[PDB]
Amino acid sequence: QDLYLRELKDTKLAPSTLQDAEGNVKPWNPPQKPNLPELELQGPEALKAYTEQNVETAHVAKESEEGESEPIEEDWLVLDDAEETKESH
Amino acid sequence: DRIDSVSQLQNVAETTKVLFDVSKETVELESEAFELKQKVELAHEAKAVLDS
Repeated sequence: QDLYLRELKDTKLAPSTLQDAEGNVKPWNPPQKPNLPELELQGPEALKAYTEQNVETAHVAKESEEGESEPIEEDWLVLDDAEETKESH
Repeated sequence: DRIDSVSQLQNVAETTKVLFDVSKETVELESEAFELKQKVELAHEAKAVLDS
């Protein structure tokens, strides 16, 4: 149909100008290529953790806590304390 | 009654040290879960970056 074919033409070659050709758009002043492709590509990381989300900051798992291998001082006091607690058993 | 005071300790020497070890080494096994949580959190962070 002419109304279909003409619509397809005006909506395809112009769609070519918008997307399929890097001619941006004459009717609209700011091209989306200088707006979306790189800066708004940081919009994904603007919503994400910037230079940190894609990066995934290095955080190595640490060691758990222990008694510093100290039986010279902790063992005797622990024994006395446990025996004192045993006085009401 | 002295015998009775001795009666409780009879079946306790069987597993006092066994519990001392079971509650010690298995608790010592928690560094694996810690490091695995670390990697899982890194996976969550990167996966969220990908989702963004």
